[PDB]
Amino acid sequence: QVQLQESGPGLVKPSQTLSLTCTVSGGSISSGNYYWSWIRQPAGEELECLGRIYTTGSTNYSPSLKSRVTISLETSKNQFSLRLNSVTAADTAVYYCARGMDFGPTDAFDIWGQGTMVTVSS
Amino acid sequence: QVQLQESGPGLVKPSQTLSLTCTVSGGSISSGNYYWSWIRQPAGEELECLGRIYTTGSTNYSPSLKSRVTISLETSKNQFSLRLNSVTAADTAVYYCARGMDFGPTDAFDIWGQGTMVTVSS
Amino acid sequence: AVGKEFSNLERRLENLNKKMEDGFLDVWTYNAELLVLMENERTLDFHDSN
Amino acid sequence: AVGKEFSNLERRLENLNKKMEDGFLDVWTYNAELLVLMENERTLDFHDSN
Amino acid sequence: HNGKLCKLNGIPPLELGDCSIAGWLLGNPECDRLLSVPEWSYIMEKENPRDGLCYPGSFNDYEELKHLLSSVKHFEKVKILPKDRWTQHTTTGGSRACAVSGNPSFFRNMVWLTKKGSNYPVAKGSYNNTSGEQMLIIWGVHHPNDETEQRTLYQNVGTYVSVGTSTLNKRSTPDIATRPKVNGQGGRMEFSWTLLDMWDTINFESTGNLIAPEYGFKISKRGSSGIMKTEGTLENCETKCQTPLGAINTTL
Amino acid sequence: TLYQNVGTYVSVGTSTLNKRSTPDIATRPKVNGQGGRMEFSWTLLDMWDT
Amino acid sequence: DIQMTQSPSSLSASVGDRVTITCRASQSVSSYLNWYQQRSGKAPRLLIYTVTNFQSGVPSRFSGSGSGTDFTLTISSLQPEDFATYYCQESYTSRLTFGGGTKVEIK
Amino acid sequence: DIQMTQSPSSLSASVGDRVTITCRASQSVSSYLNWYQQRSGKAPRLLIYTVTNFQSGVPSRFSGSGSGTDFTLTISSLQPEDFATYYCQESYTSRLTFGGGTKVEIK
Ligand SMILES: *[C@@H]1O[C@H](CO[C@@H]2O[C@@H](C)[C@@H](O)[C@@H](O)[C@@H]2O)[C@@H](O[C@@H]2O[C@H](CO)[C@@H](O[C@@H]3O[C@H](CO)[C@@H](O)[C@H](O)[C@@H]3O)[C@H](O)[C@H]2NC(C)=O)[C@H](O)[C@H]1NC(C)=O
Ligand SMILES: *[C@@H]1O[C@H](CO[C@@H]2O[C@@H](C)[C@@H](O)[C@@H](O)[C@@H]2O)[C@@H](O[C@@H]2O[C@H](CO)[C@@H](O[C@@H]3O[C@H](CO)[C@@H](O)[C@H](O)[C@@H]3O)[C@H](O)[C@H]2NC(C)=O)[C@H](O)[C@H]1NC(C)=O
Ligand SMILES: *[C@@H]1O[C@H](CO)[C@@H](O[C@@H]2O[C@H](CO)[C@@H](O)[C@H](O)[C@H]2NC(C)=O)[C@H](O)[C@H]1NC(C)=O
Repeated sequence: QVQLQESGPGLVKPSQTLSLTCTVSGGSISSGNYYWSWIRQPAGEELECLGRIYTTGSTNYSPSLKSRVTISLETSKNQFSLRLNSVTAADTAVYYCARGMDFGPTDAFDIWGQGTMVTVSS
Repeated sequence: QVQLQESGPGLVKPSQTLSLTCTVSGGSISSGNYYWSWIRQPAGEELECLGRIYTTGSTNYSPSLKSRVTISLETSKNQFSLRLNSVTAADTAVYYCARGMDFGPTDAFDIWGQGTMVTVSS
Repeated sequence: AVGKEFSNLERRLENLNKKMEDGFLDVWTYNAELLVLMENERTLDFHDSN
Repeated sequence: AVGKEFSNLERRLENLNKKMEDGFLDVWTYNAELLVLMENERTLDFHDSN
Repeated sequence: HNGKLCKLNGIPPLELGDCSIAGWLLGNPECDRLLSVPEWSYIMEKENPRDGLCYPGSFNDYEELKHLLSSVKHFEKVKILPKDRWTQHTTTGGSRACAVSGNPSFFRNMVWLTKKGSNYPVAKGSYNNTSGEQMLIIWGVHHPNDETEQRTLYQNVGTYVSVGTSTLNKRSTPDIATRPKVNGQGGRMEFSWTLLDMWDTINFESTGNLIAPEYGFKISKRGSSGIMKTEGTLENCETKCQTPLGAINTTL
Repeated sequence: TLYQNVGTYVSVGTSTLNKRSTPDIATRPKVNGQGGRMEFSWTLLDMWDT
Repeated sequence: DIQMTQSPSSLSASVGDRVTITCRASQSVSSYLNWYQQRSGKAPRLLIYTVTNFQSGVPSRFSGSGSGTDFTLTISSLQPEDFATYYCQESYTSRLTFGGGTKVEIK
Repeated sequence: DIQMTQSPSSLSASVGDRVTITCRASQSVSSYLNWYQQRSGKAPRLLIYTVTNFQSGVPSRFSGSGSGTDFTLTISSLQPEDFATYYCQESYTSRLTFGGGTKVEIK
């Protein structure tokens, strides 16, 4: 059984860089037809896709975030990470690590991590 | 399950011929990657290989015995036999029938019979 | 229709197709050139004897 | 490179390779012998007419 | 003709002597004098060679490989999967069929993977071909003639061997059955081969019965030639055309 | 995820065709983003055949 | 880009009641609509991965239906375990967006 | 030909004790060393068929280890069933010889 474990919580100041690392266990991040993503959930709001990285290294980022967010793949450690530049107060949210299934007919988030809270404030 | 059953015990005189027959049951002696051997155990001593016969008819005999010992294969009866010429008192021992596994990486005596005691004396 | 499609595990067969093409090509090239040369000598001799 | 390796289940193919070789061989042998004979007659006639 | 076997256009033949192509590439214990691998323009092989497969078996698409190799003016033997990487498997097996000086041995360029401890963890490995040129990879499957043999060597019975690349998709299972003994063995090894292109990855997976390569061969010349069957040896001479009876140096 | 069953097969036939195959589930290099492969086969169905 | 609508925003129900949640696409997404069950304080869990196809471990009471633009998630008999916010997601497009989320409340 | 050495010639132990038996080859035999358990009055039984690989029916407490010239047979926890003479055999050579035999005695 594959598990996704996010790095711990914290507080950053505006204009700082948010940095969260997801450790994947139970298999290799380069193994199957999968992609990894980070999903954000401001308390009380809808789940938002921040972006995705494919097992092959290809990436896609959401329009409101793409000028600020980078997602990368580290095969040697089975890790993924989220880097969000120029953070603001509006980016306070729970950040989840998720494993999507890239099967032609089926596209869904199968495995979710627990979610790490990140607060951005003065 | 394959079993090896030796012929009964006895006493022979010096310069006589020792003759033991092993009946193989549970499969054919010409069937797999196996060889048969006779192992001797003088009471209180180490197990000694007397010689081997392969399922294909090839034979190998130990240096101290080869001028005296013959091992043969009888397919029609599923039997093997040990013939030791010119016996002496020193040949008193338990004689075991054994089935060795001739698998490339594995070479061991898998099935043992019960052992037949042969005494050589005046 | 000259030229056949072969897979990468058919090289020993592709090579025979190649050999027929090269084989017939040498036969026709050699014969065509000697036919022309033989005929041209016969042609000129024909005209001179006429 | 003349001569190809075929398995024992490819005899119907080995036989085609054989046929091209025998086929081209008869073509070249027949043509080579007639080329020599035709040229030798032309050669001797050439010298006598000269 | 000359009566001599010569170098063709300045490049010598591969001289296998008493070995077959499979013997040479697999590493028959008796073909260790062929490791000189000089650049070659044709292959010289004794007809009906002796030093072929020491362990009885077959080789798939063997004729196609024999054809391929005549073009390979030169190989570099590359250690793709060091045998000490399979830390959970026994990599020290062999057979009396391939024995040297009375002791069991095996093909020198391959690893017979068997069970360690009480099991056979799925054996996996791969190579990304960063060698700079296309490689020839040979591997095979062992077919026991008994259930006892299958369990004794591999633990698992319903096993398979799976190999693939961006173009190759091959899976096979062992055939356990009674067969006549050849060279003392009722078992058979089946070998297969592929060409891994540059920057492509070959992936091996097995639950048993896998003979994994330790080495592959880098093919860097890409010409065209054949195999000459003859009992002679190479002389220090050169030709333009070579026959099995000796070289021809003519303009006719 | 896609087919529910694992020990699956595909079987196709006609009065002359008798073909059965099973999927090969294994790790493969990704091509065009996918580690999966599709294998296609073809036949000719004659008139009035099923 | 395709806009999602999901309703009711909330609905209460008793244990044993039939519960239906409606998800609508502004444009057809074929069969590429999945569903999730989020419990407060926890990451969302996948229930349905394509319309009608449920994930292993998901109770048989969860049955998806629909096509193109109009989809439904039906809980045949609501359990104490189902008081969750349900979300639908359209994976047809490059932006894998989620609907508003429907809260099932205890009556 | 390769000469075998095995030691201790005997060793006593209590039930539940860890027991190790050492077998040494005068020349490397690779992994081709097997082990047998002989009970007095009975034919030897195979325990280990290659180093570390045990025979079906052999308790998991019997664990082989080692390589080349130095091998060990370990009984993780000695049972009343194990008071036997243990032998090692080198099958690398044409003469399939046995070691001296180690007697496990009751303490
Ligand atoms: C197998 O290996 C190749 C080559 O990898 C490279 O060379 C080896 C000899 C080692 O030194 C490696 O450490 C080294 O990375 C891998 O292909 C390479 O992938 C990288 C991306 O990770 C490519 O870089 C990009 O290339 C594009 C142009 O196409 C640029 O626009 C980008 O800015 C960036 O430079 C690199 O070009 C590519 N090289 C080749 C020859 O294809 C390959 O991925 C690897 N296979 C596996 C399964 O890992
Ligand atoms: C596949 O279809 C063929 C043809 O069926 C006919 O034509 C289609 C276009 C449709 O309009 C069908 O509704 C129509 O039946 C089937 O073959 C036909 O089978 C019938 C018997 O059921 C034959 O009729 C008989 O023919 C003999 C001569 O051979 C006469 O002596 C009899 O009195 C009677 O007329 C008919 O000739 C035959 N047609 C052809 C072209 O073979 C076929 O059975 C069907 N396959 C399956 C599996 O159902
Ligand atoms: C092929 O044969 C020809 C003719 O014998 C060789 O060319 C010449 O041979 C004569 C002797 O008959 C020498 O004196 C000349 O010096 C040779 N010519 C040259 C340019 O060296 C030719 O060398 C032979 N080729 C091979 C590869 O053996």
